[PDB]
Amino acid sequence: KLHQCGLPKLMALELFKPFVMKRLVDLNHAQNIKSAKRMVERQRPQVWDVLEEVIAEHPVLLNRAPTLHRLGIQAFEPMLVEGKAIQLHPLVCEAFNADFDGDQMAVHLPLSAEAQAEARILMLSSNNILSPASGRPLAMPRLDMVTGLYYLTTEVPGDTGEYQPASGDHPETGVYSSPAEAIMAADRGVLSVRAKIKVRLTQLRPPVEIEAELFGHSGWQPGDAWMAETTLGRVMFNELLPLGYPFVNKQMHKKVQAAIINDLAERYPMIVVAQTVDKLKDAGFYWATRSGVTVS
Amino acid sequence: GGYDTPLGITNPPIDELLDRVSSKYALVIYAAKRARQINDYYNQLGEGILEYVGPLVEPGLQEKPLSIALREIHADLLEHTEG
Amino acid sequence: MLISQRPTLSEDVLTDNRSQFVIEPLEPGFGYTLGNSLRRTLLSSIPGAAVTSIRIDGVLHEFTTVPGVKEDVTEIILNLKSLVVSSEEDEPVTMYLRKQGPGEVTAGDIVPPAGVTVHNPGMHIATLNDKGKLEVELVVERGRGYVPAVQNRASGAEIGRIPVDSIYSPVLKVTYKVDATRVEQRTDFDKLILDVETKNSISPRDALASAGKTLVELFGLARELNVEAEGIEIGPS
Amino acid sequence: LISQRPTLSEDVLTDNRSQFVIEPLEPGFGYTLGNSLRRTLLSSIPGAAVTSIRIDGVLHEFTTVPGVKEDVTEIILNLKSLVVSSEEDEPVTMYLRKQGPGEVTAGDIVPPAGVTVHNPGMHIATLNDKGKLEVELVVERGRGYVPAVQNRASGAEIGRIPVDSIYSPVLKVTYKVDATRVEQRTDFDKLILDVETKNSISPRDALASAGKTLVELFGLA
Amino acid sequence: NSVPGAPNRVSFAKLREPLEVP
Amino acid sequence: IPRPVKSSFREGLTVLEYFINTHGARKGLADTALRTADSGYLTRRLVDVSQDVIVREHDCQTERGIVVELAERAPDGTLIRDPYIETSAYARTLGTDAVDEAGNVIVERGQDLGDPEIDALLAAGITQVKVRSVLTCATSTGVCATCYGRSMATGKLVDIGEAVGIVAAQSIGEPGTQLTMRTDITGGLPRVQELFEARVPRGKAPIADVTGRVRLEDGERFYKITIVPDDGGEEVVYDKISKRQRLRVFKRVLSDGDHVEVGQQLMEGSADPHEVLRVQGPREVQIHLVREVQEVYRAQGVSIHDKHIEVIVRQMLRRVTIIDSGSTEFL
Amino acid sequence: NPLSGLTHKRRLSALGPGGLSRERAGLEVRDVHPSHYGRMCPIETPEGPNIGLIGSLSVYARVNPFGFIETPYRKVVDGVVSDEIVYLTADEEDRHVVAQANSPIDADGRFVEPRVLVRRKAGEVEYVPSSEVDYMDVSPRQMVSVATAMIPFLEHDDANRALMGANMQRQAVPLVRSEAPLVGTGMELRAAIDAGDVVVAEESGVIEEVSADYITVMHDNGTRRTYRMRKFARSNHGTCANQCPIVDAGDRVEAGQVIADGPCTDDGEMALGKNLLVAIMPWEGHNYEDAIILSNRLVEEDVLTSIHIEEHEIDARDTKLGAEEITRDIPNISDEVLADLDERGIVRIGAEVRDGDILVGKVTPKGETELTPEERLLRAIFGEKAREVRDTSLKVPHGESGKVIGIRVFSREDEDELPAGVNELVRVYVAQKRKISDGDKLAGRHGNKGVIGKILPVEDMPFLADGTPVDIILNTHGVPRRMNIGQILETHLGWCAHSGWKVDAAKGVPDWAARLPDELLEAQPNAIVSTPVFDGAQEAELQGLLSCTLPNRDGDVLVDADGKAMLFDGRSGEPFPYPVTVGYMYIMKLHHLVDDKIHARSTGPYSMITQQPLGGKAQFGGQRFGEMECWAMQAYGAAYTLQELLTIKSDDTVGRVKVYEAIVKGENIPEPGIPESFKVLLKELQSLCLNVEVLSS
Amino acid sequence: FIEDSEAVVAVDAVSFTLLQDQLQSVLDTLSEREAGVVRLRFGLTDGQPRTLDEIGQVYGVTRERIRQIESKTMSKLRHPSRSQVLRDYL
Amino acid sequence: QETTRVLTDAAINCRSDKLNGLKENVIIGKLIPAGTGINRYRNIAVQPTEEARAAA
Ligand SMILES: [Mg+2]
Ligand SMILES: [Zn+2]
Repeated sequence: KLHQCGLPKLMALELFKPFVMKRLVDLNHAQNIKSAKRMVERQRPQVWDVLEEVIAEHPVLLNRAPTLHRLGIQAFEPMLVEGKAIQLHPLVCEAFNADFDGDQMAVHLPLSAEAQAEARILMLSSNNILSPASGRPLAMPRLDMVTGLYYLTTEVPGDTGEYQPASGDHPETGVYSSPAEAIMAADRGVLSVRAKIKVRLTQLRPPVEIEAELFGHSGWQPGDAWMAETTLGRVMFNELLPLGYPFVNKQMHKKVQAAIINDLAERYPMIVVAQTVDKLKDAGFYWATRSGVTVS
Repeated sequence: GGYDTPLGITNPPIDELLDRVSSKYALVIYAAKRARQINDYYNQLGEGILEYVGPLVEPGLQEKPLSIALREIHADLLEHTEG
Repeated sequence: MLISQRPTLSEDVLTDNRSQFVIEPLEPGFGYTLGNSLRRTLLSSIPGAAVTSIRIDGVLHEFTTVPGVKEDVTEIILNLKSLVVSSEEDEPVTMYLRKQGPGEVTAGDIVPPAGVTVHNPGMHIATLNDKGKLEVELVVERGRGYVPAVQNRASGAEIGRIPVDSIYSPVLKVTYKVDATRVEQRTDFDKLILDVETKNSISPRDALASAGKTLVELFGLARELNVEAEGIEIGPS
Repeated sequence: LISQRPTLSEDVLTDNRSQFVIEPLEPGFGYTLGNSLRRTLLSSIPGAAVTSIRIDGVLHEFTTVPGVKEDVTEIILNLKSLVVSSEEDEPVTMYLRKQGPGEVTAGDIVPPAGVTVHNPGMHIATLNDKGKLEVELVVERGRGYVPAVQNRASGAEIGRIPVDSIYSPVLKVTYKVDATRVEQRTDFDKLILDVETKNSISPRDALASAGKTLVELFGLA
Repeated sequence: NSVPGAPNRVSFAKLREPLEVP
Repeated sequence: IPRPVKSSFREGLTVLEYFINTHGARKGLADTALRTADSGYLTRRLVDVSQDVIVREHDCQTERGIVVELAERAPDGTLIRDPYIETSAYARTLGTDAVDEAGNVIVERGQDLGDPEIDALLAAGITQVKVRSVLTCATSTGVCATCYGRSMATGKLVDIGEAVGIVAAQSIGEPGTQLTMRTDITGGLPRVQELFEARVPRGKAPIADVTGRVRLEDGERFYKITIVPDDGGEEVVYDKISKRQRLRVFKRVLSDGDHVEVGQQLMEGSADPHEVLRVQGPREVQIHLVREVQEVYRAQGVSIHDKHIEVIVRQMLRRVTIIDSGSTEFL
Repeated sequence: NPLSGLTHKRRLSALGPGGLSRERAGLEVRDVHPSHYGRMCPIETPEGPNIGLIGSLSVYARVNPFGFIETPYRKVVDGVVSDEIVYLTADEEDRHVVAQANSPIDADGRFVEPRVLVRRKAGEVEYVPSSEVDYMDVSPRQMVSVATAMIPFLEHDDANRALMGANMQRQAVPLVRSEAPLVGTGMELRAAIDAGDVVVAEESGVIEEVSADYITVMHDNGTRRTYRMRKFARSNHGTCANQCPIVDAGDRVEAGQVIADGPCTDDGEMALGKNLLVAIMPWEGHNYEDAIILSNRLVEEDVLTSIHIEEHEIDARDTKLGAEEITRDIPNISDEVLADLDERGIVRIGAEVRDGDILVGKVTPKGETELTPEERLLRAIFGEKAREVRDTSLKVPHGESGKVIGIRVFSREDEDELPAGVNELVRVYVAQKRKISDGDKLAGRHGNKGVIGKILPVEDMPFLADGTPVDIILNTHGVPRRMNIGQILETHLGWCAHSGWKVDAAKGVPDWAARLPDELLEAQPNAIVSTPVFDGAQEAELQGLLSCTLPNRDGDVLVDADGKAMLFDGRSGEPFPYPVTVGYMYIMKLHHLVDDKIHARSTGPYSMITQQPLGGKAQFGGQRFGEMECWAMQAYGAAYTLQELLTIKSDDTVGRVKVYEAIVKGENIPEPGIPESFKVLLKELQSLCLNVEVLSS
Repeated sequence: FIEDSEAVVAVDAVSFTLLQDQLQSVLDTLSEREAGVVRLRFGLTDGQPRTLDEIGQVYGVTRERIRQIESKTMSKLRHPSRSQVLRDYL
Repeated sequence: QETTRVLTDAAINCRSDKLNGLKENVIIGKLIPAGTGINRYRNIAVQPTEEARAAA
């Protein structure tokens, strides 16, 4: 998640070494401190189990060099991962200006109560989403994720399973009672993800014009039902955004996503922004794999 | 208030914390001084009851004192006065 | 050999019918091996009944709207499409819904024959105005998974009968993911998380149970191939 | 409703590799099942492979044996392509004592009772007139890739040369479907898996162990 | 080429380089 | 190079063409390294200058403030949005109110002035709002909060402890590196550096001193321009203006007898901030500096809000010079 | 790797005594003046702050006695190109006029078209009539260095990424298997037989005894000679230097033949990496922004695996108090840890040492020092005496495990000429077989570097219709914006060279191969091919070859004419809805391994004059929390953390021990104090006679 | 780049404090005569190591009795119960 | 920069710095007057509210 980060075990056993020492003295695995130091230094089987306990909910500032601007230092909750390479969340690469051609980062460790409060409150990644300069988001899904979301929300005329109102011989064969039925018809090879269809939504807020048309003033969505001619991809995309946010129904160019996240950060609390950005990241990667963007 | 449940270093949500105090700097010092009170409560508990009254809310199995501090700040168990 | 860690299914109940199962710790990387198979089994292996086709009086080729009512044809169709119904008689049985006078027709108006049943009679389906009489015939059979709108094999044997899609499966939406629980003492096992959402025909617990049964079948045939075979046998504990 | 429950049919193409057809599977289920049996076969078929060698002359892996043309590490790599099937589930030591001029074919390994060397003519090394090679391989049962056990963690003298083991009889597996899925909706999937084992075991036995493992893990649910 | 035990590596050279590499 | 390269990298280049490409790319790499090195120096200086701009008071309670262009008028007549509003109008707090056609108030004093209220303003049909700024905050040591407006990182109002000077310096000197040059006006990072250093421009160009028509003359191999006063008595004569320059074009080229402004630029180019200060006061030089730096940063398409540059410029225009000692202590 | 050897030679460096420093370097000295063509490679230069100051000689360049870089050209006379190679310096290059080697010579020395590409004095390029040309280039790829001439399809790559490819082709590590590149140039053989890391048969003969250490060649006329290998010899950067023979006991060799491969070689052709199957889809975000994923096959079958031999060294220097004795016994060292040490003090060849083991046991005299009352009590109660002679044994550095290949002991008694004061200097060569790991840096030959994001298991890897899993998965978004589609062509040709093609010339050779040499009309699987640099495979040739591959074992053309294939998702199961590019790309393992980079410190050594933590991985040291990071955390407003990192983690001398004690005892971290860089300053200012004082009021 | 091989090892100082505490507790397990003889014999009260004659003088007995109490106490502390606790510090 | 000149002139004039910038207070190691260092935030008092304290 945006707040978490990786931390190689062979590097969290030699940063927190005092904490793990105290903890596995308190649990009666060592007679005293010296035994704990030797045991930890020899990576004895039960040091790791204590290490998870001393790590949980304890920030670790992850700095990059050059620290060009204010977001060069950010505080992440460590998550013990194997290997020997710090696993960094991909949505802070824009702030750190960190490609993965072999960049290195420095993990620091706040100690005092004030310092860990500072990290947990001020410098935690989820809170510092927006940039200091112009207020545009820097956790915006970039590069690969944007291609995924584009391919997810783009619309292909003449695709498999469109809505055509042709009649006389057979009905429209475009309506779908629910996005659940639409997903089932997509798993079967009937519906393409990018065909124009008419779904009947009950958990998504229609755009302003349709809300003022069908409900006028106070259409509350969790119960109300309304039809829409959209693609399945856009329904699946707007399921990522929160409930209060209206339906979008566009083609997710990078600027459109910038505007969406800017609005969603200007009007909603920060935790909602962080969770929505994480969901967009997940969907973007999953549908970037399927987009078939190759070079030959 | 609709959002997915916070997990880990983001519980309680900071936006619900900020409504209790003026600015986030006050929130930081507020949480930190309470956390020092709580840590002292644990340590001073060895001796007689001092001016350190610790977790007003029930803590977890093994929970860091600062998380206890912030969780009480959210639940409105503490008050503060600025300089 | 010994699994070395016995997986354990535990569910979080969210709504009356919406469940979140967790199956930890699956050895690496069996999470996906069984997650995707379980997803497909849930969606396409539980028998159930649904509406195959309907026919309606007063409409022959004006498939836009029905006279005497308010709602148009396709709205009636995709209201009927989301109709939970259980059956035992394998042959397509017919059901009749019919009412005169203005008012709101629900799911309880329909009169079922022996064996078939409706699990949400308090469902809105349509509205009638000005002494209209609606009379629609449903063709309900039982099936598996999801079938498209089956094109009418006959041309005009039933001129009024128009086909519809049929969502048979009692489960509606199943999604899943994996995690990386306990990398160090355990060497990075996995944890499968499901999210199953069914209609009010069966509980998600029974859905998962039936999926487990059907999935046991085939791999059990594979085992019968050579009963004397050695694999990762979970140690009863 | 489909009244034919899925059935399996063996179809041998060679002794080592073989195709298995499962039909009639529910529509949109073949790919997943082919993948299940593949991810099982290719990962968790119990097998047996050498674990540690103890060449008489040398003391560490990074060196040479007087007479052999292949430095010790090349002998390690050549041996790691051996395919031995063991019946006992405890370490069993096999020996090899080639002498003088000639190639040390793995067919010269004298196997202990309960194991057998399947690929005879493997070229472990070549020996000149001064050639003398006396290796003592250790076989052991298991699954997957186990990194070379540390000579410190395990009780071992300096002579022991730890060797990575790869306990998996399977070599290559593919799946494909021939779903008809006609307009009449009488749709079905016809899975055609193709297993290829490394002659340690047969594809049938591999698929059967696959069935056992997956049946257990799905009976859990 | 021009080295006794040369891996027989087929070249796509449309041209023909006169001077050897020094 | 006038050859030029005529092959795509799919078709595969020939030898000489690749040689020329190497010219270009190697020079580019060396230049990028040096440019990063220089961006470092600019950031250090800006941080040094604006280390003491920290938000002290909630509200200075001043009434002065800049004006914002805010969707200039169309010739046919509409409200065409000014493209660079997000850098120049958002995240600001009004000092005055929005009233139009003797109508009602639209946005009251001291509002964050986000997107919906800007849309309301453009719907009601006004073009200029007098908004606060860190240039005219009346607090003694550093800015107040409401002058700084919305903190661009939070989305809420700035706190009372922020070191907005350091944030401004970092946000200005961060997006250097990726700041190229062009094909004798300096037009890149050195231009920004000479602006902040308040140098006399490399391509110094004349600026008017008083309105009136122009006395234009093409002298021997270069020009001769003078301003006809309307009450400025002595005529200001600009003699040594070279033939290599060009006259300023605006709206048409500068023609003889055309009416110039008080500080109209004579030659298309750039002007020295010292002179425009001495002529048109502090306000004008603040606007000139902000516009001139943001012209460079818009040219590269980097979004920087103006309040950072305003923090730095406010740090520039602090002191005053003593021309008369009075009788007290001042040399 | 051998290439890095042959390229550290042939290096031109302008930054020498008698030249210019990296600060007095006029920016006009780093540009490729048009006289560099054929005298210095414009591509290969270090990409650090040295671009243009360090380059490398061309392939054909030759240095004049006077020291001017001559260059060979072909003399064209009367419109007749001859074979009389003539060498020219830059001045005569300016005087005369130079043609191109890829020109239509009509098999008689005669040009064909009168309008010919040519170079004039000032670097100008002009279409001269074909009568005034008096010199023509000896061949293409004359402008280019040695290392850059080994990049196939170079002419398609941009100069930036080709520069990177050349600078990383010298950083590969010698693997344990060393597979020759499936697609290469002509410079893989001539760059090994001349790099010196391949034994060469001096004079013709027949081999008699081929053993892993010695080859005995029987030079025809009576004489015999024993070439000796260097099995597992440490290089100057810790890498292996094995030399195994390739001949058999009955083979006849000729003079100038490759007789034994080196570290990076296979049959005599420079081979720095392995031919890995590659697909170019973006997969699940693990190959995001240059990251690379791998099969677990690469780790398991030991495809990518480098041996690193490290050297440790301890000297038994004399001291005033006494003599330091390398002896088994050590004051507190128990027999458990002592187990490895044999008797002299050195480990035994083969003991698996780990961070903290006693490689060499040396004990240093200390003399009588006071024992704290508490320590005396414990020593007496537990019955342990003092043995004042203190312990300073060598211990394997942190994270430097492995076997002990060999121990070399130098001693004064053996008359070994150790520096004065050293009675004994022992060097222990530990060594480890490092395998590929998350964070290791892999790169192709085209500048397309990247770390290993994740080593996936073999079953969750996109496999073909045949069931063959792909081995790495690069990203797509890195290809078009970096202008290095060489890797794509190399990919396609790679597949063609693996499956083998058969030019469908039944109806006569298609125009697609009308200009292709003979015995390319058909090829065998795993058949080696080469494209010279600037006369390589015309794109049309690749298209046709890619559409003319023979099926693997069944009737199955896996890769269609477009060059793409239908991959099945190994994880989910469903086929990918769009065909994907697959092929065989030759990729290397760079020497930027994680184990050399990961570092951590809680409390370690301290500097001397100032009391800051020390610096560098050789010591523990910390990371410089420099000025810009101080600005960053001033901008956040984090004051307490800044106070921490600048007082009680670096300098507050009395504060560090209090912090450690309070952490262990579980108490609030103490309030920090004045550092030790605002007191040295105070005493200096009270030492330059400037009374600097602090008065609160 | 010169490690000062005389600096406070951080862990060594805290370890010495812990040793002081643990030893004090263990000695407090000894009887009053026993605790006194040990502390005085090894100077745990002032840093001055008192010898047998001084200890016998301040307790008003003969030095042979002091040495016997000394040997008895040492043997008692050698018992693993109060010994293994302090082994690690050595 | 120009350390010699700055120090000598400051000495000549008996200059008195007040340690109030965010650069002078990063040298002598005390708490910087910005963010959580200013006395409006560094001297806040945290106490359990009387109601919860009574419930405790
Ligand atoms: Mg980088
Ligand atoms: Zn103000």
